[PDB]
Amino acid sequence: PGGDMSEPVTQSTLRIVGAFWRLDASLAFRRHFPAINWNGSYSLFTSALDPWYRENVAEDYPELRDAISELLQREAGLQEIVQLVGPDALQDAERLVIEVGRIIREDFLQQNAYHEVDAYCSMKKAYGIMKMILAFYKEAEAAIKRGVSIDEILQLPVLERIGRARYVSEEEFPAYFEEAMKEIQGAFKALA
Amino acid sequence: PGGDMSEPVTQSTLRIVGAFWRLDASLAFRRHFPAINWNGSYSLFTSALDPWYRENVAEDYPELRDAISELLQREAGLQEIVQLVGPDALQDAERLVIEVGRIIREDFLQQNAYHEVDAYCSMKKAYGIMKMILAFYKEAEAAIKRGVSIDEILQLPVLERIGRARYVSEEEFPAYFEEAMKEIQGAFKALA
Amino acid sequence: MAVIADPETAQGFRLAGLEGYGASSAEEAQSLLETLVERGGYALVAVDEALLPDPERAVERLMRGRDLPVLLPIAGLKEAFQGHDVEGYMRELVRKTIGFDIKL
Amino acid sequence: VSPTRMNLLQRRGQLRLAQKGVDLLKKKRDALVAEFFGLVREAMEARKALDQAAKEAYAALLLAQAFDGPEVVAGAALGVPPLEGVEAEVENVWGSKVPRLKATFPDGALLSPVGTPAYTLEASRAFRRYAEALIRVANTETRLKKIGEEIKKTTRRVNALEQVVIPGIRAQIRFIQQVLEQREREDTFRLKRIKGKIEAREAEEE
Amino acid sequence: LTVAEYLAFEHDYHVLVILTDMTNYCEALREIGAAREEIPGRRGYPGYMYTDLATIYERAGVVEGKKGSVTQIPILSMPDDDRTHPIPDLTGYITEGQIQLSRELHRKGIYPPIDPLPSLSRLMNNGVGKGKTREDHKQVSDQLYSAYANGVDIRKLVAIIGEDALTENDRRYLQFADAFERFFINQGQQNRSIEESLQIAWALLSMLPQGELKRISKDHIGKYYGQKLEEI
Repeated sequence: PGGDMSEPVTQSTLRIVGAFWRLDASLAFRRHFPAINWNGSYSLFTSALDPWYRENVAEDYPELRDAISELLQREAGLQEIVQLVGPDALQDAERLVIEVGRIIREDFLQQNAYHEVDAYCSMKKAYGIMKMILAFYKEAEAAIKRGVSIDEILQLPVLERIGRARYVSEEEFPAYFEEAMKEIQGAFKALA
Repeated sequence: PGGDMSEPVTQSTLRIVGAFWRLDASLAFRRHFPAINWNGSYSLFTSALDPWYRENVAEDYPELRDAISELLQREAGLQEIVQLVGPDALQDAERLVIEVGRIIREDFLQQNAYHEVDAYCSMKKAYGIMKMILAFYKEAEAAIKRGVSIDEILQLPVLERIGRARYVSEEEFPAYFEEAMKEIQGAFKALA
Repeated sequence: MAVIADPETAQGFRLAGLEGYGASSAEEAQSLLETLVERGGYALVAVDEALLPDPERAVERLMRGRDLPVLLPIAGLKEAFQGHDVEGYMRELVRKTIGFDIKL
Repeated sequence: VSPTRMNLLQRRGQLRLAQKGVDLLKKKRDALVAEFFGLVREAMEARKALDQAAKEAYAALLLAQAFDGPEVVAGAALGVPPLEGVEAEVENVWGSKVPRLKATFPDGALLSPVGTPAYTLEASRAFRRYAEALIRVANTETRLKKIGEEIKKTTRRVNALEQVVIPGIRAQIRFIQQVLEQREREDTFRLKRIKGKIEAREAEEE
Repeated sequence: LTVAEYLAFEHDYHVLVILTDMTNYCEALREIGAAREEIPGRRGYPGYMYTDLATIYERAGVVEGKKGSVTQIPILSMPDDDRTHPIPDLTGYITEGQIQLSRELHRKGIYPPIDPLPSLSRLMNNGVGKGKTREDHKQVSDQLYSAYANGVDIRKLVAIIGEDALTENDRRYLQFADAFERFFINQGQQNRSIEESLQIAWALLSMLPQGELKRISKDHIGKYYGQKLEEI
C-alpha cells in the first residue's frame, strides 16, 4: 500500500523467496521497463546455476555477468559524487564508467514487452549483447588511458549499433553480433 | 541507542542533573584521558561553589578557572583555521594561544589514573598548575609584543617544568610551585 | 598586447616590439583601459599601481564573460629602483583570493 | 512529503550522502589549499624576478636616453613593428580553463633592428626580458586567482551543505518520525479498544 | 492565579505572575491524561491540552471599573528548540505574543539572550506612546527592528560574497548590528529604566545617518538624535 516495501506482506515474502525483483516507480514514470530496481533486487540462485550456464550458454558467461554487475556497482558508487558535483566534474575514467552504465541500462537492461522482437530474448543473444558492451568498455578504457577524449568516444556510430542491437531478430542476431564486434575493433583502431 | 542524545531518557536526565560530564570516544582515541569533552560538558554548581573556593583554596580561584575556560574556548575557536592552514601559518598571537591550549590539555586536563601520584590531585595542586600556566601565558604574550618570536618561547625549559607538575607528589608540590613561579618569571626577563 | 605607463617608459615597450601608451593620471588610465578593452585581440594589458591599484576592478564589466585579456599591476618607476614590499602584496593578494590575510 | 517508513529510510540515506559529500568537499578544499600555498610561493618568486627585470630594464633605458638622443631611440623603436609576440592558450586547472601566455620571442620578425645608438640593442634585449618576466608573472597569477576562486566555490558549497541542506533533511526526518510514532500510538489505542470489547463480550455473554 | 485574581480584583494590586516552566506542567498533564485511557494528541499530549492551557492563560487581564491587573509571563523550554512542538505551539495560539531566547546570542556570551526578530508583543501598540512611557517609543522600536533586521540579513549575505564587496551602508549596518548585540541586548544584571533603554537605543541609532531613519519622524530625530554611545 502506497508503494511502502516495509509493509508486513512484502517483508514476510522477503524472508522466504529465493529471488526478489523489486520494481521502481521512478523508472516506470520515465517509461524505463521492466523497471527493475537493480540496487534493491537480488537472487540466491546465481551460484547454483553456474554449471548450467557454462555447459549451455558459454564457458565464460558467469565472468561476463559478474563484470556487468561490477560495472553497475561502480556506477552506483559514482552516482553519489555525480549528484553532488555533476557528471562533468568527474575524471575521464569515471565519466566513462557513468556512460557505460547508461549504455547498460538503456541497451541491455531495458526490454519492451510489446515490441515484436524485443519481447523475448534468448540467453545467447543476451550473452552477445553483454560481450559487445564489455568489449566496447575495454577498448574505451584503453583509448582513454592514452589521451583520447571521451566526448568523441560517445559519438561513435557503434554506440548506436549497440543501442539498437536489442531490436535484432534471433536468427539474424549472430551476423549482427559479428559485424558489431568487427566495428567495435575497427572504430577504436581508428582513434589513433 | 547509537550515542544519539535526543533519546527521551537523556533529555529527561539533563533537565534535572546539575552537571554533565560528556565522555567522548574521539578523545580516548587520541589517548587523552580522562576522555571528557570539555566543549560539551557543563556544570550548574560553579556559582554556588564559588564562596567555598574563595574561602578554602584561593580568593583568586574563580577568576583563574574562568581564564582557563576562556583560553580553551579561544583554542576551540581557531580549529577551523588550523584545519584549513597549518599552525605555522598562524600569527604569533594565534600560535601562542594554540600552544597554550596544548599545554593546558596535556598538562592540566590529562590525568593518569594508574600513576602513583597523578591518580589524585587536590584543589591546591590544580590551582598551582593553573597559576603556572596562566603566568606563562601572560609572560609569553608580553614577550610577543616585545618582538620575541614564538619558537624561542617554545624552547624554554619552563615548558618541561609545567609538564612535570602533574607527577610531583602532594607534599612536595608547594616548593615546586614557588620555584616554578620564580623561574617562569626569570626565564622571560632574560629572553631577548 | 599593451602596457600603459608613464611616457618615459612607454617607449621601451615598443622598443622591445610591444606597444605602449603614455599616461599621466588615473582617469587617463581608466579611459585608456576601457578604450583598449572594447575591442578584442589583446592577450595582455598592464597598468602600474601608481595610477591604478586594481586594473581588473576598472573593466570587470567587460571581462566577466570574455576574460581572455590578462591584466596585471606592475611597480611604479620610482618604486622600481627603490623597491617595494612584496610581503604586503602577498597578503593583499591572499585577501583578494582566499581572503584570510593570515599567513607568515 | 508523505510520511512512510520507506520514505524515512530514503531521507536518512540522503542525510548520509550529504554528510559524505561534505567530507569529500573538505578533502578537495584541503588539496586546493595545498596547491594554492605552493602557487603563492611560485608567484612571489615570479614577482621578485619581475622587480629585478624592471630595474635592469629601466636603468638601461635611463642611461641610453641620456647618452643618445631620445629622438634617435624613438625612431629606432618606430622602425620595429608592434607585432603580436605572444599567444594565449587555455591551460586546464582543476576542471577550468586559464590562458597561458606563450611568447614566441619573434626576434627574427622584428624588422629593422639596426640602430646608431650604442646601448639601445642591449635595452631591446633587456626590455624583452622584462616582457618575459611580465608574461611569467601573469601566467602564475592567473592560475593563483583561479585556484583562489575554486577554493571560494568549494567553501561556498561546504557552507551551503552544512547550513541549508543537512538541517532541512534532519527536520524532515524528525517530522516523519513524529508522524510514524503518532500512527503507532493510534494503533495501540485501537488494539486496546478491541481487547476491551473482546473481554466484555466473553465475560458478559460468552 | 487564584491568589493573583484575589489580590488584583479585591485589593487593586497590580500583580505579575511568573510560571517558571510550563513544559513540566504539560508533562504532568500528559501523565494525568494518559493515566485515564484517553485518546492521545499530537505527541501523546491530551487532545484537550489547548483548553487546559487556556483556562490558565486567560485568567490574566484587566477588568472595566477596577484598578487592579493580572499580568502573566509563562516560561517554557522548547524541546530540541523546535517551536512547532505542541507545548510552544499551543502556548502561542493562546498568548499575546512571545519572547524567544536565542541560542546563538547565548553562545556569543550575551545575557539576556533575547532575539528580537522572532519576538513580538501583540498588545504593544496600545500600551506605549505619549502619557504611557513617552512619545517616540513606537517609532524608535520600529526603527530598531528594521535596522537590526537589515544588519542581520546583510551579515548573512556577507558569508557568500565577502566583506570587501559591500557598500558603505551595509558596513554601517553591520557595525550597528554588532553594537546593538553588544550593548542593547547584552546588559547583564543591570536594572535599566525605560529612559535609559531609550537613551541607549538612540545612541545606537546615531551610528546610522539621519536619512536612513525612515521609521522615525524628523521631530523625534531633532529632539533625540546625536548622542554618543561613548557615554556610559
